[PDB]
Amino acid sequence: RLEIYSPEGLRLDGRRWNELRRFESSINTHPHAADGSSYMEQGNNKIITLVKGPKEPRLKSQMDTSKALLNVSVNITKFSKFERSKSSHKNERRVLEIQTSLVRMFEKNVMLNIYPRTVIDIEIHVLEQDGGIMGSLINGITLALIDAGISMFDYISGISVGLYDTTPLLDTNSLEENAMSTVTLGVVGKSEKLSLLLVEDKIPLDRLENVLAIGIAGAHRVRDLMDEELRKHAQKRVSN
Amino acid sequence: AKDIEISASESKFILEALRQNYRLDGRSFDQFRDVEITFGKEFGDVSVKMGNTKVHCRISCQIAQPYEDRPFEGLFVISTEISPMAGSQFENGNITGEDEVLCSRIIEKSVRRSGALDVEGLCIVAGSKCWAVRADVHFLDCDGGFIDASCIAVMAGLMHFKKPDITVHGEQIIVHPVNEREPVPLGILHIPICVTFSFFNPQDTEENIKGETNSEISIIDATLKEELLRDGVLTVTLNKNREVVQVSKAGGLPMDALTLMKCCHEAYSIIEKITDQILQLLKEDSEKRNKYAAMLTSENAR
Amino acid sequence: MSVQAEIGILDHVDGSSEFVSQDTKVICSVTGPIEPKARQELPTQLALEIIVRPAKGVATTREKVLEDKLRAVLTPLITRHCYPRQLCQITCQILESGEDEAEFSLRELSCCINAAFLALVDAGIALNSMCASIPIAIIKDTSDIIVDPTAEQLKISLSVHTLALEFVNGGKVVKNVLLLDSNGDFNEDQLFSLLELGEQKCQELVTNIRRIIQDNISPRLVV
Amino acid sequence: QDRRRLLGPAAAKPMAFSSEQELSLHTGFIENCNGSALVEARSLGHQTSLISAVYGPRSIRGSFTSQGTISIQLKNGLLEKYNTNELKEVSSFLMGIFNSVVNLSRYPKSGIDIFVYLTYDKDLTSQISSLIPHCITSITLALADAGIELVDMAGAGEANGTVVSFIKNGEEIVGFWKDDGDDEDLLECLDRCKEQYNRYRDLMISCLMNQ
Amino acid sequence: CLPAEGHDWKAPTKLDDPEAVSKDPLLTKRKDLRDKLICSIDPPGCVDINDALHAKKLPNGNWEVGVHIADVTHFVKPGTALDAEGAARGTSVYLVDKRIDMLPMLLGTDLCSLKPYVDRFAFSVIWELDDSANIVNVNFMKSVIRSREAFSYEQAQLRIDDKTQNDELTMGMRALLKLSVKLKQKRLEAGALNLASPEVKVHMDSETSDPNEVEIKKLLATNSLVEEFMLLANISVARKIYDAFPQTAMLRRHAAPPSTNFEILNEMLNTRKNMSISLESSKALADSLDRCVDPEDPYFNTLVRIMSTRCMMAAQYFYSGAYSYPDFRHYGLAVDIYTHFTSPIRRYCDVVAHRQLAGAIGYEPLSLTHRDKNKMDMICRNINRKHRNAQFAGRASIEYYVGQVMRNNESTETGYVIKVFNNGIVVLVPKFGVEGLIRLDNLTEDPNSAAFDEVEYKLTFVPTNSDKPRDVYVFDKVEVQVRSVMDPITSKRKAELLLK
Repeated sequence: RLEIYSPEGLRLDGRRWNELRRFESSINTHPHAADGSSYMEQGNNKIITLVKGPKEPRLKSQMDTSKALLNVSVNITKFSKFERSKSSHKNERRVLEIQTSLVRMFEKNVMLNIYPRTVIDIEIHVLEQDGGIMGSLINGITLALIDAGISMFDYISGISVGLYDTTPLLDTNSLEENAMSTVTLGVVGKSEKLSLLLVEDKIPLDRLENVLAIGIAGAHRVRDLMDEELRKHAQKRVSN
Repeated sequence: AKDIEISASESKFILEALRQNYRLDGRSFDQFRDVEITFGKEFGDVSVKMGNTKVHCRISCQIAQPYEDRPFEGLFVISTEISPMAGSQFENGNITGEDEVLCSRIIEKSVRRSGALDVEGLCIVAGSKCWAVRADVHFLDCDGGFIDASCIAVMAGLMHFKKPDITVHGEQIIVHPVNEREPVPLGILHIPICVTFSFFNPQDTEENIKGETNSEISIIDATLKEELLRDGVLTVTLNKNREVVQVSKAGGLPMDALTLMKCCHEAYSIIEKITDQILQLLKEDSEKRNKYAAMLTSENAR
Repeated sequence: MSVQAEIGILDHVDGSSEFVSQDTKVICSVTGPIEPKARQELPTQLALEIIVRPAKGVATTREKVLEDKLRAVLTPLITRHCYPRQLCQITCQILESGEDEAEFSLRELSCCINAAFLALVDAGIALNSMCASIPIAIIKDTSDIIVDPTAEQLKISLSVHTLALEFVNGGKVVKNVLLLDSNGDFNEDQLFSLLELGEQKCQELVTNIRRIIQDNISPRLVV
Repeated sequence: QDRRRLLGPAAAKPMAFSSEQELSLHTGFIENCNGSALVEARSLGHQTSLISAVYGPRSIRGSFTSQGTISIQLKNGLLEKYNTNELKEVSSFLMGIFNSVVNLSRYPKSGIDIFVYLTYDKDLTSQISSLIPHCITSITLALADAGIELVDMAGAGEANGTVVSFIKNGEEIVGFWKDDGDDEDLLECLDRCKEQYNRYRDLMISCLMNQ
Repeated sequence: CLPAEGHDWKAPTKLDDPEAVSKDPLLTKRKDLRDKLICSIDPPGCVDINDALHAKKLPNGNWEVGVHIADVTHFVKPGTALDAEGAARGTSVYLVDKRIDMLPMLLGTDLCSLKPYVDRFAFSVIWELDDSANIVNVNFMKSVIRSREAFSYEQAQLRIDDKTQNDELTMGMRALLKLSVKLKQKRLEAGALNLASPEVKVHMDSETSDPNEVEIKKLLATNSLVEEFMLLANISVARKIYDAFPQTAMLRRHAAPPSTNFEILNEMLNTRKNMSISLESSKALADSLDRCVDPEDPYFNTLVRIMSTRCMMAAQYFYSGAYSYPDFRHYGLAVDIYTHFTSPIRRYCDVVAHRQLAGAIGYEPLSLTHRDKNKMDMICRNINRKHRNAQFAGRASIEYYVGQVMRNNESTETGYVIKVFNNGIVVLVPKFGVEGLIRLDNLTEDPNSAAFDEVEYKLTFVPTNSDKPRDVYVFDKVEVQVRSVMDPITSKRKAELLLK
């Protein structure tokens, strides 16, 4: 059922084999009760992030002399699908799995060293997903932390590649996700060193280089939008 | 839960042992401990021992309702619930449960998401009746090696496992005893075996991240002290067909694609070896189970 | 075979044991005396928090009923006043039941009790007395007692009985009965028959466990 | 099934299916509790029995709190079926009345555990509106028996699915509920419920007078 | 329930041996006979020994023949686990290079096999035939035999062609070939077509459970020799068990053709060549099939014979609990009472009949299984079904392998068109016995030059690698091959049965 690609370079969205999806973002969506915030659109993956804190926790066990405690809560509401989510997801392994992955990864990207006896809570609310969602969530975090003034080394940028045998298709939707093996990757800074590589499906080892190499280019392309967005915003609030 | 408090001197010492190119066990960085597979007196009981790390897996099946989204598949549920027989930092089912989730999730990503156990054929009646296969992985001793050992315990457990021969008429399933007729073994599509590379920094994060040098100490098959002390990890899982089944990388030391793929290539030799070891061990236990079954063959020549 | 026991097999835990009784196979660890949780701090007493986890599926309500049964027996076995304000977690993992878990608990329970004794011997925690426990059924076919029954014999039971007795002054004078859980129909003349037989069959089991611990301890401790 | 409780076969499903009142009070009839009350109400419509038990003042140390607090559990009857959320609403309602009636200042670091058992409700002929007089009668009695301070006895009527609770002899209102009553009932109901409150006031005082 | 001796077992010499009278205590009722020469008459490179036979002369001018059937009743008892297993399988299924055993391997092909130079238990049916071939008497007993040499059909054939071995086995075999041609004439006389011909034999159900071949070929006058002696031993048994109990007797039959299959078979022969066959009696069939000959195609008799046996109803095992004695008809074996006991190794029915026969003579008691209706009837149904599927499967197994060999030699061979459809023909290849559909579709250049007359049964298409139309008649020669052609629904080739 359906074409996923053709020799004529089209899809049923109509993207090209190294074309990105619609990247829209804007920052400060809660600038009255959240220390930094950002809204992230990639496709129809509609992600809002708030950062609340740095703040001291009022429980002593959450206080830590050596670095801040970091909490990343991934909340997925009941209207992210096309239908009403019948299930409880805020108490599921799939979501705790994403949590454990984002936290350990951003824990090293963010300097928590310069915020001792602190707790940071990153609060990530998904409004819709239409797949390519695992790389989209990383990107929303990255714009929230830079807005909140929380120091960092680099931008991690998430991007997905679906391999249609030898044909790597950069960025993904619901069809692409459900009809072949998808790779999800992140790079930190303009480095070739990968923070995150996540594979859920049979990807051949012999072709393992082809999907990552195009993805590390594809990642650089996402990162320059993030800078452009941010400096267009910072210039605004330094003119006034 | 209560955790092990090691010294600063321990932390220094184990790094220096890697830097000057030895190991505590007298191993090499690329050397995996010998896994011995002890098949039970029942189907799907496997005792899996790698040196001091002792893990068990027992497989059970039951008749179960498919789920709403895809009722044309059955169920694989992995309990990697852990109780204190390795420490006190694991207690009372879930109490933190970070490790529970990760081991459970990777084993699912290996066997159900990719395939390494047939799921289509688990439907006895589509949309009504299916097998549910439950892997309950219980560690009794641990000396690191956590994911690697658990995986081998899941696949040997499943391969030795067998399930009631069933006859359907309508929706009535006549369940047949395992002395009455011979129980049927599960379908296996692939052999995932994990190899967990534990990455240790000789520098600090800041010098690592915009450096490009590779001088990172790559070790597999960590000890208990090593598991705690690792700055980063790559868990990569392959099958004995040159395909990567699953990768979990998410926190710890970053790595170039070439170095990651290096890792994969090393693991690819090591998993044929474990797969081989597993094959010939299975055979020799099977020969003893087959000893009068060979006599009573109904597949014979004309 | 009948029974086999080993100690010391696990190395990371304060003490451990492997108890096998035919088909039934229980491996045990005692951990502690260790630092109490605040909810399991008791003033003059060592705390016991026992966990029984079945091989097939995941632990439920059943294992709490077993925990209570185990806890009853173990509270006068372990010298409570030996450690005040410390906890001991005894974690008993069943590697094969080889029977039906909801229906019969006769072999399962007897095995746990013995693996707990051994593990505690390896652990070094004070033990006033020797405890073992034996499984006793009655089958409907002859309408009579069969001692130390197999899996098949359990199926054809009308009733089933475990006894545990506390062994002093040469490990051969019955001090007390720490358990006698008699489930199914019985009338009194059977029950005193189950004590009588019970006595002698326990004392053999005590001999065998006694023997095992000496042989396994003796190359370790040398002079 | 579950790890905390036995729930039997899980693919199994339920069975499909095919002053006008007298309140007589009782207290101090069961023990392991600081005070208890029993309210049985009989009416043409329906007969009902409500048990209450109040546990504590309890100390809740390891923190200093400005003043005490009240915590309300409603427990689903054994012959009445309700949504968990409605029980929460009514718990929330009753808490806000009791907040106003119980004086809380004689007791630092306090939590009080109130249990409302809505055991039996039976029709011979919403629903949750009707039993609010009876809950308020029960719980007050219990706070009185235990020796918990109170501004006035709390008590209410139900006129036309509308519940109004008063203290001080009908003078002050401590809560109002209207759910599926008719528009503009206000005068009829307040007049009618005042009668009811004054009538059950004295009943509670006379229960407390046998002890 | 498989006996522990069974790889080293020999049977006793004495029935007063210690061990022997504790193993079987029913042994006093099992006659010692092992001192009379027996020999076995089996397939070349036999898959197992199912039988042994002898014939000896009495000086009083009788010839005595004994059918020595393998005894499975000392090793297996009814209601055992082995029995239950044996019942479940119901038949032994011969395939092309797989044999699928009904009993375990060592039980079936060693123990119960009547090996040469080894003493072995048998059930003896021993019966005297006068020279003109009429049964003088017949005995049923249990026994102990030995066979001394196991012959292949060929060796048995050559021992008939020697005249200078004048031992009992040679003289035996010559008299057996003499008696046999009379006995066969009786069956034909009463009213039957030939079934002993190899060609007929392969397209019909087996009498002994004989394997269906790789390539069908003439088989020997020794193959024909042992068919009749078994037939009459089966008939002797049939009558006995009916006496033993008349409402739960294990039986077998086949029945006359339906009207419509026969009517349509004749219609094709009628229009084609104005040749015709009869449905009066099985005698009138034999007379009419005899009279339908042409030297235009010389396989003509052979072919109508085959067609008649397909339209005739398949063998059904049954019981006398719901049928009466006039209903036990056979329409080619010309009997009104029948069973099959030939080989209780291969066939479950033969073991049912065996136990009933052992109980008939009081060796055992009659078992409850064989002396009430409904326990008998359920099993009869199952085992009946299992035999049809087996026989069909043995023919299917031949068919796809001859598809391999036809393709590997790349041969073209003489077949006959048996059915003619509006977009196909069915070709019978009777040098191997296989039948296959040739799809016209894959063998035409255009589907719209297919000219079919249904009243005459004759097709015409224009072939691929011809430019002219080719007629294909029903019942005429065609040169058929198995050859790769391109798939219409794939992008690769597959080997199909096709004509030039």
